[PDB]
Amino acid sequence: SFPKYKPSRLATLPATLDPAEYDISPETRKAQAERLAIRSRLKREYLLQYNDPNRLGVIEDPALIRWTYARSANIYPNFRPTPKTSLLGALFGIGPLFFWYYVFKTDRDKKEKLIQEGKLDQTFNISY
Amino acid sequence: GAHLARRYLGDASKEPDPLRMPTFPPDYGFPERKEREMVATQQEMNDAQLMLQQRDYCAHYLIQLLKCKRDSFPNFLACKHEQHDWDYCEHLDYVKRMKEFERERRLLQRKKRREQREAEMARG
Amino acid sequence: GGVHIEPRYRQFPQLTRSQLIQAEFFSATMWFWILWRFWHDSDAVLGHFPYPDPSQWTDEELGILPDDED
Amino acid sequence: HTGQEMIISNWHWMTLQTVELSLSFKMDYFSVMFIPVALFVTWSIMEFSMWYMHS
Amino acid sequence: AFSAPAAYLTHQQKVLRLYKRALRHLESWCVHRDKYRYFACLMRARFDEHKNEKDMVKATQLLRQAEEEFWYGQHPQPYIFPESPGGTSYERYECYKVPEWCLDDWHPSEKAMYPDYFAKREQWKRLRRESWEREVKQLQEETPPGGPRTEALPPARKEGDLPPLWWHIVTRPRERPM
Amino acid sequence: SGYTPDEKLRLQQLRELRRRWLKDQELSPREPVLPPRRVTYRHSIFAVTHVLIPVWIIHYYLKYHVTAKPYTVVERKPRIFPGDTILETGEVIPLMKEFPDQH
Amino acid sequence: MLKIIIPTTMLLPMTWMSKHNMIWINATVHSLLISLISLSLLNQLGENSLNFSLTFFSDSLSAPLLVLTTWLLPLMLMASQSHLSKETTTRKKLYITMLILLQLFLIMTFTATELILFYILFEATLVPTLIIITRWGNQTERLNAGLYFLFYTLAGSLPLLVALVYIQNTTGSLNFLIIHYWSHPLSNSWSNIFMWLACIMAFMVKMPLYGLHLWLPKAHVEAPIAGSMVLAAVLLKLGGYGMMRITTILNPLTNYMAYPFLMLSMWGMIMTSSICLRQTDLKSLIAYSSVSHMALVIVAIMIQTPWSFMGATALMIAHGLTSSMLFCLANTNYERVHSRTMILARGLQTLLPLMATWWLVASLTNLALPPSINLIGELFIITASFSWSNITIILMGMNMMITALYSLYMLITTQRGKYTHHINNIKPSFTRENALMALHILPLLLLTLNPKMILGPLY
Amino acid sequence: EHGHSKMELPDYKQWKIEGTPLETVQEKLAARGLRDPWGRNEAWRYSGGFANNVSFVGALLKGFKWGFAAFVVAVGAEYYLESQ
Amino acid sequence: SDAPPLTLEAIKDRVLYVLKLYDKIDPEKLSVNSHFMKDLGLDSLDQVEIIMAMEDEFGFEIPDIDAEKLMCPQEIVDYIADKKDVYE
Ligand SMILES: CCCCCCCCCCCCCCCCC[C@@H](O)O[C@H](CO[C@H](O)CCCCCCCCCCCCCCC)COP(=O)(O)OCC[N+](C)(C)C
Ligand SMILES: CCCCCCCC/C=C\CCCCCCCC(=O)O[C@H](COC(=O)CCCCCCC/C=C/CCCCCCCC)COP(=O)(O)OCCN
Ligand SMILES: *OP(=O)(O)OCC(C)(C)[C@@H](O)C(=O)NCCC(=O)NCCSC(=O)CCCCCCCCCCC
Repeated sequence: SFPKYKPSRLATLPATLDPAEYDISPETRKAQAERLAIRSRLKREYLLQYNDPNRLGVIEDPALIRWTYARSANIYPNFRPTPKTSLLGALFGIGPLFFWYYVFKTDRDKKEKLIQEGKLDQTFNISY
Repeated sequence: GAHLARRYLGDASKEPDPLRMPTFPPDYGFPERKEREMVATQQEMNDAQLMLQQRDYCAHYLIQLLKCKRDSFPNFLACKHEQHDWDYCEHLDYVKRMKEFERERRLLQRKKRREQREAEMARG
Repeated sequence: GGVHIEPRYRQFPQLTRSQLIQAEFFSATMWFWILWRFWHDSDAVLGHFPYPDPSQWTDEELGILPDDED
Repeated sequence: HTGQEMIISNWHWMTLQTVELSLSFKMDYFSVMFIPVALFVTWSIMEFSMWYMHS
Repeated sequence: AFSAPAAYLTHQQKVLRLYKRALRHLESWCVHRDKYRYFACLMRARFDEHKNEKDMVKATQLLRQAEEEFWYGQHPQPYIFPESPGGTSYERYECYKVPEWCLDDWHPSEKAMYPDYFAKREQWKRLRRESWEREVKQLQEETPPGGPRTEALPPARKEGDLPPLWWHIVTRPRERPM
Repeated sequence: SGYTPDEKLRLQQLRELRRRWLKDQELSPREPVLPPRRVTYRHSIFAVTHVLIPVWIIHYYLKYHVTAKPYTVVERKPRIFPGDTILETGEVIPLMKEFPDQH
Repeated sequence: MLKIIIPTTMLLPMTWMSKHNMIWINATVHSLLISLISLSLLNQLGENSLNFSLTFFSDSLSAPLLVLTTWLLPLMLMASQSHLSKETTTRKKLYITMLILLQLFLIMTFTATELILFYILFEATLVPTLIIITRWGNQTERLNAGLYFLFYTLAGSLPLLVALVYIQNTTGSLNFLIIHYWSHPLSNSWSNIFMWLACIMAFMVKMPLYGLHLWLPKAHVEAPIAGSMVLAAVLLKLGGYGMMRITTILNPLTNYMAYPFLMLSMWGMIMTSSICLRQTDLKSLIAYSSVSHMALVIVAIMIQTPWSFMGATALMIAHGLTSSMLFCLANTNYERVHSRTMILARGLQTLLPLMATWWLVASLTNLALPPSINLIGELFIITASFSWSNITIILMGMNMMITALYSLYMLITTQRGKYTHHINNIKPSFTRENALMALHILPLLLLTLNPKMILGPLY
Repeated sequence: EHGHSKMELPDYKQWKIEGTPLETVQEKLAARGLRDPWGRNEAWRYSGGFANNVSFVGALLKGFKWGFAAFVVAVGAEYYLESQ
Repeated sequence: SDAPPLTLEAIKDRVLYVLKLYDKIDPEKLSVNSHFMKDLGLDSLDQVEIIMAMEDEFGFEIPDIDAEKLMCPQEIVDYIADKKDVYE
């Protein structure tokens, strides 16, 4: 026995410590085989397009286009106003503004009161 | 260290506070109280423009050493006697500071002993 | 701009006498310098001015009275 | 030899009202002592790199 | 790198991979050669004491406790060969690798230098042009229906044929181009 | 374990092609066909063109343009010790107070 | 001022009567000559202004903007020469006509001495830009983009017109000289608050202010290269110039009406900068960086101090040049790759080294490396903000760090690493592209030698 | 000018485990019924010019003898010149 | 750098040199084409150790998927040559 490793979000579990790789079933082997099959099909398509002498252009990747489209333009049509989104939007978009307003307003009120009472010592403060 | 152990592990009031030292009148021990003598005047000490921290009671030896250093330039080990003289004067200054520390400590000892004897006489 | 030295394959590499003598000379120079400086300036290590004993000073020079006057 | 110290404000860059920005060099003890050391080390490093980065 | 991967690793491959990893990390712990030799012989003796075991279940129970023990004592700073994926010179020369097709964009005053090289290059280009038309059909008929099952490629089987999809493997830039 | 026969054969064919390609990367003795067309000594010229000319330009610029304006080159005041004499005036700074010297 | 206006007008018949194969040459040569002529406006006084006539006047705030406007036209022509090769002669002449009309409208807008005249030309600049975006744009989103660019603008500027005529019925004049000399304080009142909002919002929406900036990424990513150049370099600065001009009649209301916008800017510059950290489009990243810089300019104008105004002027000029250069670099990649996605074309330093040097210099300038005039403007604004409140440094400091990050990010993703294997159509850089980058970058480093030219009228 | 001199390998029969710490490793292994099959592959690390070692203190005192002799000569000359 | 341009003969000589110092195999029996399991009667662990000795000898690492199918000295030499771009 040895002290156990505890995985986290930013330090994931090693593959050699996965119990899932020791629970081997025929269905698991079939899933692995068909995953390799689809990877092989994609690799064959890419390599046929890549080794072609005739082609003189960037090869188009549908996966990259889908990624960029999902990140940019598919956002709003799938947006739904929910309590979670409404609350997070209100917080993240309004709270910082009022926090900084309070901080700066308090600071400037303090400075203005000090100036009016004359106890600030602004000697040599010529450029503003 | 031993004074740190004495003050921090033993009785704090038994030992001087370096920041607030001295706490007793200079004439408390003996009434002679000869004054310290300074050799370098304000003007020449300003003309030599030593530093505000080198402007101490050993400044004349520093001025002489600087004169040697400037005068015999290429031979940078020519004037070592005056370096020794300045170092000796600084040594004597440090010894005087140590004597001040010791005197304050012994006066504190004696004052606390007076307080204990007076308290014993009052309780008896 | 050096000379040709072939690899050796599991044997000690070929050495020039020049680098050996230069390295020995510079090590000897460092040790001679240390010995010379210690011989001439020993106070830089062991000190020159003795440290006085604070408890060995008599009460006369410290302005201490025999616990009865003031 | 002496303790020579200098300020050289040679080129006037601009003036924002009461603030004058000019190209000024401080040739004090720190500058005149650090420049030779940096140049010596740089000369050694360049000679070393002539051999180290030959390929 | 060169060999196509399979769908899964068998038990034997996993055991051998553990053996190699453990020996490498033991070498990283034992800097000196004689100490490493002694402890590596000890590790070999520890490794083959269950070499002859028959049942799969406990043989898989072993190599799990072995992985846990390895991960506990894995020397967080193991030795890496400088060109290996973690080494100090892994992708050092990646910036000096230029594709061959860039030579097609050289100025004629540049190609005027090195005429023999560019004549040989034209020979290579025409060879590629014929071989590609042969290779496409060869791969088309050699593939099972439904698509490839493994990303392994066949050799050439005729006389004047070339291995399908050979151009970008044969014309690699170099290991140290500049 | 080991290679399948097809893998072995493909490897031999690929490595023969690669060795041919690598051999074709060498240069002939005449390959860099260079077209020619035009239109202590070294240390001396280096010291003349890289030290003397810049120092001349900089000294001229400092002596006749920079110092033409006030406070452009400000010097730290030289140190004065007792017993020194001044070139400009010629008076002698008095000595110190003859401190008691011993050790 | 007509010595610049009349040749710009004569550009149109010269374009239309030109030969079919000589439009670009003639347009470029005569635009460069007009820029050389407009260089003479830089001789300004410490006194009032260069009041040429009752209609036009020039200032040390207007002169650098005019010089930038006249200099941008030849660069736009060079950038547009490439992708307009297969276009009919009449449509190429129409494109050049749109560019010339935009330059004419901008020239007049900067020098107009009347607020109403300024409003009319400030709106007239919209039509050529809208036509350029929606006609010669590439993707299908351009139409939507154009709509945004229009209505946002109009939604801000229709109230301003109302306010303007109202002011002229109260003071009796909209001439800027009279308005400055006869200024009166604004009392704290609801009517005065709404007049302030009407006078401010039209210029806020075109900076753009954070939260009102949604039109800018659409317009800049959907426009052709010349449209992006003119939008980022000149059209954004119209709001800054307008706010600098109009704040003279808004005091002392600005002392407390500026709080909502200042916050919206000081926080906003953070958000947009962070947005640049996660972006998959080059043009979108450059547009968001423009939003951050303009937020800093908004803060500078709202602070209303001499150092603030100097920094705002310098930053406006510097950002114009830098953003135009960055858009040109992105377009020179796009015309080879046709994707506009950052991670497609990679390791381009190996294939195009001099273009990589141009990329490095542009990234360094956007990063505000001293002594560039970008850093001069940024530092003057930061010092003024620190005097306004010592806490601001925090936000300002954060922005600085973030900016460097994303700038170098854009430099590392596209130029470093390994080249993409299947992209084999990356041809050597043309002399036209290299000359375009050189003509962008040399004026910046030249201007760092005489910063007083771009420090505005408060120098 | 590069190193093409046709370097020839030494004889593999030369490397022997005797007289090395690998011999002690082999003895310890045989105390448990094991053997080291790769022992002769490392023998060259203890065979030729690599057979002799230097201590840390010996490494620090690399040039102490010549420096000490020079120091003795110099101090003697200093004594014989000052005393004049 | 200053690294001599190793050749196929050098690679073969060094591979055979390392193999002859493996006391598990008889130096008379082995050749360039002598198989590991069948010709010399070795195990899989022995093959892993041989690959590790090759890696230590030549200063670079062979990935496990490639290393597991190198069953003759000749294929070891071929792998090293293909990796290091050896002409002759
Ligand atoms: C969306 C993306 C951003 C777009 C741009 C946003 C910027 C616009 C923000 C508008 C600036 C503030 C407007 C008014 C500021 C005046 C100060 C006043 O509101 O505060 C208190 C006023 O108290 C309350 O605010 C009274 C008004 C309450 C009703 C107003 C609605 C509050 C939130 C509405 C926000 C909606 C904005 C978007 C509209 C579509 C002061 O108390 P009081 O001393 O008595 O009044 C002083 C003014 N006097 C002298 C004229 C009398
Ligand atoms: C990007 C979208 C932005 C849309 C524009 C936002 C700015 C809106 C500014 C207010 C709109 C109307 C401005 C009025 C024009 C100025 C003229 C003026 O100030 O005169 C005032 C009149 O002021 C008004 O009447 C204004 C009333 C408001 C009516 C219109 C409401 C529009 C929406 C108001 C809330 C939104 C404002 C801020 C929006 C923030 C951005 C979304 C005094 O009238 P008198 O009666 O003659 O004098 C009083 C003494 N007898
Ligand atoms: O003939 P080959 O093809 O070479 O087959 C080799 C072998 C038969 C041994 C093997 O491939 C196999 O198939 N074995 C069958 C049973 C089996 O192997 N069961 C698992 C045994 S696990 C084991 O060996 C114990 C591991 C002990 C070492 C732990 C490592 C910890 C190191 C920590 C870092 C220094």
